[PDB]
Amino acid sequence: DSIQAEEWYFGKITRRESERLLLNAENPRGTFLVRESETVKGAYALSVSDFDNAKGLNVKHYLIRKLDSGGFYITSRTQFNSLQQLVAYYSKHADGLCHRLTTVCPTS
Repeated sequence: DSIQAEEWYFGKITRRESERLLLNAENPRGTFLVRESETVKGAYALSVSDFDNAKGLNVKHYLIRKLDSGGFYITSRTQFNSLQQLVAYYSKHADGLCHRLTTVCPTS
């Protein structure tokens, strides 16, 4: 219910720590977590593992903007009522991300 109950929500971890977790060679492409943004107060970040044609294993970080009127988005064109709904949506199809969300980042 609250975001804090979701196994993909890691809260106030650093971008560096998210990378350490996501760059595990065992994680399938599109392994992910959501964290608080370090750069934009009150925003979130969706951190996603990828295999880049030139850089190999890498992590992409997408800013999730938060509306004071309610709602969340990576793009203002595609808005959600919750982080849970955004996660569900990007889990179905990439729709602009590097890859669809496939696997909740194994803990640590």
